[PDB]
Amino acid sequence: GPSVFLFPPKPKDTLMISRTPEVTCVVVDVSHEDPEVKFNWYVDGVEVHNAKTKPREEQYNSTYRVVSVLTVLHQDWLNGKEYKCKVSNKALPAPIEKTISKAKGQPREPQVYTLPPSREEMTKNQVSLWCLVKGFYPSDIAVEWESNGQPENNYKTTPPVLDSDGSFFLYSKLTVDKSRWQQGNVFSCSVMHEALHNHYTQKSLSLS
Amino acid sequence: GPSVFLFPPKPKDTLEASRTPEVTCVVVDVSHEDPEVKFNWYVDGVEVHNAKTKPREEQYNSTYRVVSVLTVLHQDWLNGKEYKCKVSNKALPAPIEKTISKAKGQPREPQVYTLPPSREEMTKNQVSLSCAVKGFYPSDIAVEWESNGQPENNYKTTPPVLDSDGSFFLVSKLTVDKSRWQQGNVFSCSVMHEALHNAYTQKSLSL
Amino acid sequence: DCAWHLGELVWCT
Ligand SMILES: *[C@@H]1O[C@H](CO[C@@H]2O[C@@H](C)[C@@H](O)[C@@H](O)[C@@H]2O)[C@@H](O[C@@H]2O[C@H](CO)[C@@H](O[C@@H]3O[C@H](CO[C@H]4O[C@H](CO)[C@@H](O)[C@H](O)[C@@H]4O[C@@H]4O[C@H](CO)[C@@H](O[C@@H]5O[C@H](CO)[C@H](O)[C@H](O)[C@H]5O)[C@H](O)[C@H]4NC(C)=O)[C@@H](O)[C@H](O[C@H]4O[C@H](CO)[C@@H](O)[C@H](O)[C@@H]4O)[C@@H]3O)[C@H](O)[C@H]2NC(C)=O)[C@H](O)[C@H]1NC(C)=O
Ligand SMILES: *[C@@H]1O[C@H](CO[C@@H]2O[C@@H](C)[C@@H](O)[C@@H](O)[C@@H]2O)[C@@H](O[C@@H]2O[C@H](CO)[C@@H](O[C@@H]3O[C@H](CO[C@H]4O[C@H](CO)[C@@H](O)[C@H](O)[C@@H]4O[C@@H]4O[C@H](CO)[C@@H](O[C@@H]5O[C@H](CO)[C@H](O)[C@H](O)[C@H]5O)[C@H](O)[C@H]4NC(C)=O)[C@@H](O)[C@H](O[C@H]4O[C@H](CO)[C@@H](O)[C@H](O)[C@@H]4O)[C@@H]3O)[C@H](O)[C@H]2NC(C)=O)[C@H](O)[C@H]1NC(C)=O
Repeated sequence: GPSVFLFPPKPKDTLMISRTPEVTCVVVDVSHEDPEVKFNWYVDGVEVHNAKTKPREEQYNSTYRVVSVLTVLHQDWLNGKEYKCKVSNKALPAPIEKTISKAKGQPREPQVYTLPPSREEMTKNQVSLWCLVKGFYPSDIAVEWESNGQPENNYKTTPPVLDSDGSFFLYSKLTVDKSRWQQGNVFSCSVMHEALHNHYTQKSLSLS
Repeated sequence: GPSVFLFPPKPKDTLEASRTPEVTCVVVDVSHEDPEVKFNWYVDGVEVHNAKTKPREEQYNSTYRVVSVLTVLHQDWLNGKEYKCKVSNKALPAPIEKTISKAKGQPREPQVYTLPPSREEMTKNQVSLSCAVKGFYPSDIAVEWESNGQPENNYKTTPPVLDSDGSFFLVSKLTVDKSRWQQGNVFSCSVMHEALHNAYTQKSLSL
Repeated sequence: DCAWHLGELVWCT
């Protein structure tokens, strides 16, 4: 029988006024015989009508995927409104309902620190620039690196870790050719989170 | 019928000569009408007879959890031997087999760097000491802290993260009262991994 | 004031 999965907007989309956040309600296992699906959407319990159904997609396993998408206001999301998707179908003796919203709780401002490479790393072909981001809540966040106005893409970032004080932390690690460090290039850790001023902070790191 | 889950030993257990690593075959959804479970263990295809069954345990959702534990030698595990559990139960159309072994590929030696707190953290109540560990393979590792030969427990460690060169890295973060840092105390990050000399290294950090 | 990320507008108070 049909099953439903409801996904939140991307952190980046909710934090950048210049982007457009959306919630996505997915109905998998829709049968060939009863492909018709009804969507009702609710924002904190009030029905809204501006959703749009995405093109139907036939699946290798002889079922359809049906997707409804609802756009959302950044501040409705960040103020933690609850979005409810209700799915009805002939193969479903009862309508399925699903809800999401921002993780509940007081937002806390990340503290962002940059850490130079260890003196013991200085032997190696490349070195690690670290960015420690701690004391943040909720765990929705984006971390990116740049140098001289350009993205630096050779980085990996750890999953958020729940800390003993109820906030989260993570580390981001940017790997650069050691000569790029010795040359005094300034690298910057850019963090987006709701509890930062204008949702954004940048911390820089260069040879001392 | 039942479901089978087969679990590896703790990295620490395979890495300390003193500990007993074990591999654990957990059978859930065993019925009340048919509690009898036959276990067959194979090490690289060779049947072995020294596994030990745990006391059966009622789950209160109409099923038993039935568990067989096989002790393993440290070198057998680390040499990449494959461990097979075969489960037979009257509720199975045929025996469920599962396998586990250590992850494959040249082990690689962690590079362990302790990083002091940022200057900007210095007017806060506590500071973060970072033990950054990278270049390790496989991902099985253990990280701990101490100071003046006593354990320091107020830390958290990230999961290992697959890096672009196909090794892993993680960071462990120890939080200490700012005063403890300022006064020149030495803090130590201890890392156990198969590819280190003596499955062990310790790096220290102080102001 | 506003925050930009790689030329792109993040937010303004
Ligand atoms: C018949 O076939 C279909 C399709 O099978 C696919 O093709 C085959 C060939 C195989 O490769 C499959 O692996 C393929 O999926 C089967 O459909 C699958 O059913 C699953 C359950 O039955 C369902 O599992 C659940 O997945 C959740 C995560 O889903 C993510 O990620 C997976 C892979 O990582 C991806 O396949 C999904 O599409 C989905 O991806 C997300 O989509 C959302 C919405 O689009 C994205 O968010 C939006 O993105 C846009 C822009 O893109 C924008 O940013 C919006 O703002 C935003 O909303 C998001 O980015 C995507 N994420 C990623 C990573 O890509 C799990 O969370 C969930 O777990 C929960 O439920 C379980 C219980 O069932 C629990 O165990 C668990 O703990 C959780 O509670 C499920 O595991 C699959 O998603 C689904 N596949 C698809 C394509 O929908 C079908 O089952 C099969 N039927 C039969 C009868 O055989
Ligand atoms: C009836 O109830 C039972 C029991 O459940 C409990 O009781 C009821 C009342 C509820 O309250 C439950 O919430 C309780 O758990 C149900 O049994 C459950 O069935 C699930 C499958 O249906 C099964 O899920 C699978 O779990 C895997 C992980 O299991 C880990 O972690 C879980 C949760 O974190 C934990 O509960 C399990 O015990 C198990 O924990 C590990 O145990 C091993 C072995 O003992 C430990 O390793 C050993 O440690 C010792 C020292 O102790 C020594 O060092 C040894 O060397 C070493 O081997 C290990 O430390 C424990 N780890 C942790 C983290 O705690 C998942 O990985 C798995 O997913 C996989 O399979 C799926 C596809 O099949 C995939 O989607 C997925 O990607 C994976 O491939 C499953 O999700 C539960 O484990 C199981 N619960 C228990 C306790 O066994 C039963 O289902 C239910 N029946 C009905 C009909 O309702």
